[PDB]
Amino acid sequence: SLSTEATAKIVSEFGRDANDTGSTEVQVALLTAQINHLQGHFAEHKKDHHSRRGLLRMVSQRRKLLDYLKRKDVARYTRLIERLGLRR
Amino acid sequence: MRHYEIVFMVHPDQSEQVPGMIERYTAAITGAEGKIHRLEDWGRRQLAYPINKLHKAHYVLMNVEAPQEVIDELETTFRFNDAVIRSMVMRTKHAVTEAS
Amino acid sequence: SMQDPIADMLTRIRNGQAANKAAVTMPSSKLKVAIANVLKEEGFIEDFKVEGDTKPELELTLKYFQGKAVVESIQRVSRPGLRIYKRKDELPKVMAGLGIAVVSTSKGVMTDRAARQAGLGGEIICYVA
Amino acid sequence: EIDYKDIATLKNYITESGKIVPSRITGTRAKYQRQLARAIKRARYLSLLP
RNA sequence: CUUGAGUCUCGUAGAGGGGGGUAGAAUUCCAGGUGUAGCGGUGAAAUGCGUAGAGAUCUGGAGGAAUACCGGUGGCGAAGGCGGCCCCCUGGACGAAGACUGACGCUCAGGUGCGAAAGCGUGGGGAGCAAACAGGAUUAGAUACCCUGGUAGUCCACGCCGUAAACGAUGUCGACUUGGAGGUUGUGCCCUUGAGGCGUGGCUUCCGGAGCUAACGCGUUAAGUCGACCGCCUGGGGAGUAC
Repeated sequence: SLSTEATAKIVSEFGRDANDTGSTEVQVALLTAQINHLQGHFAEHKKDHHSRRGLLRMVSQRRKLLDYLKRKDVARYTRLIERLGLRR
Repeated sequence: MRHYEIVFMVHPDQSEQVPGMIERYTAAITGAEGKIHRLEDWGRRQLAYPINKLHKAHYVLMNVEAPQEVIDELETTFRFNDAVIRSMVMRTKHAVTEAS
Repeated sequence: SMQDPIADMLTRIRNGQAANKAAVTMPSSKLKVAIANVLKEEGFIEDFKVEGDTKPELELTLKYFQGKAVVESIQRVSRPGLRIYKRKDELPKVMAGLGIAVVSTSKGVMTDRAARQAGLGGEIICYVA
Repeated sequence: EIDYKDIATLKNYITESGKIVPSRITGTRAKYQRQLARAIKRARYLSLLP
C-alpha cells in the first residue's frame, strides 16, 4: 500500500547508494514505515483480523532482519535502532 | 488522483435545476484541484422500472479525475440533496479519457 | 538439498536408477565430488563431470548391467540428526563385503575396505550396494 | 474492452425479466463473464434494465 | 559467494478482510376501496382465523432478514470461512525482465493469536422462522408423529466461550521420479485481426504408469523415493470418565 515515491525516498535515505533496494537497512526502514502506517489503520478498526495478519508478518520479518544485523555487524545495527528509533 | 466516472440521473421533476447543480459541483471540484477530462449527456432515456413513481430521468455523467478525498463531500451533498436520487461514482484501474 | 545435500545426491541416484535415467545432475559440492570419485572408482557409476564456475553442476552418469541398474541400494547412514562415526575395528561390512561403505576418514573420503586397511575409521557417509 | 454503458451487447446476454444468460450456452472465456455480469448488474442498479 | 530467503521496479486476478452509506425482489400489518362465506390443516379432524368484511387486488407506509440470474468442473483466505451494487481503508498471492542484499534459512515444546454453530453476558433490534411452552387428535396409552400459535435465540454492538465428521478423517518445509485428459489465471514467440499456432509460469479437477499399500486406493497437489523438525499412537470397554 505504501507509495512508490515513499519507497524511493526511503531507499535513498537509508540505502548505501541509489537503488540499493535489498540491504538490511533499506529492508528494515521500509518495514518500519509500513508498521507505523498500518498501526494507523488498525487503531480505527480493531476488528480487521485478516489484514492484521499481514502486519504480524511485517513485524516478525523486521525482527528477523534486525537480529541478522545485530549478529553480523553490531555497529550498523546500533546506529540503526535509533537512527530509525527502534528497540524502544 | 485517479480517474472517476460520476453518473447521476436528474428527474424531469428535478430537471428544473440541472445547470445550477452541475456547475456548482464542477466549480467545487475545480477548486478542489480536480479537472474534468470528459463530459457528455445521454438525454432523458426511459426507465425499466418505475423508480420513485416516475418513468423518465435525464442521465448526465460527468466523470472527473479527482483525488482521494474530494469525492466524499460530493456524495454527502447528493445524499443531502433531492436533485439526484442516485449518483454512483466509479473507478478506472487504468487511464481512459475518451467518451462513447 | 535444504538441510542434507548428501542424501539429496543419493536420492537423485536411486531415483534416476529406478527411472532408468542415463545421467543425473545436481548442484555440486566438493564432498559430492569426493563421494562421486569413490563410486566411479568402485564401478558403481560410469563417470562424472563438474561444469560451471559460480554455479558448478555435478553430472553423474548412471550405469546399467543390461536393463537393471548397478546400484541396488544406496542409503544415507550418517545424517544431520544422527552422525555416525566408527572406529576402524568397527567399520561396517555392507552386504558381506559385496557392497561398499563410503566413510569419511581424516585422510579423505575412501571406501570401507580402504579405511580398514589404512587403519583409520571416521564418519560413515552411506552404504552402497 | 467492454463495459457497462454500451447497452447494445447486453440485451443479447439477458432475457426479458433481466436474468443474465449463463456462459454455458454463450461462450465467454470466464473472464469476460465476470466483467459482463458486473456490467449488467451496474446497469440494472443504474436502471437501464429491471 | 549467490543458487535458498528476502528487498525493489511493473502489471494481473480475486465472494480475502474492516468500515460507510446504498437498491429491489420477496415479507407482515396498517393506511382504503374493491367482498361476503370463507382462511386454515393432518393418519384424520381439529386447534386456531373469519361474515364484526375475513383472503386477493392496486395503493403508500412501516421493518427486518437475505441478496434469486451471473454461479461454475469458478475464486480468494492459515484455517474457521467469504457471494447485490459502489466508495474508503486494508492483507496476501502471482507473472515478466532487471537491480539489490548476502544464508539473513526451515521447524518449532512452551507461549501468543485467530477460531462454525449453539451458548453466555451486557445493551438494542425484532418481517419470516423457531428449541421451550401453550389447543386439538394421536397411541398400546401420547408428554407419538402433526398441524396452530409461539418465547429465548436468530440480527447489531461490545465482552465471554474455544468447541465441530473444525475432514483431504492426509503436520510443516525442501528435493527427486513416467503419462494422458481438463479448468482458472498470468506471460513469450510467431498468426502483430480476437481467439489463434507454438511456448512458458502459478493455482486447480480427473484418469492412470512405476512405486507404494492389507486392501481400498494414492500416484509429480503421492499414500513413491528421501532429508529436517514437530505433534501423536500402543488390545476393546471403563473413558476423554473420576481426581
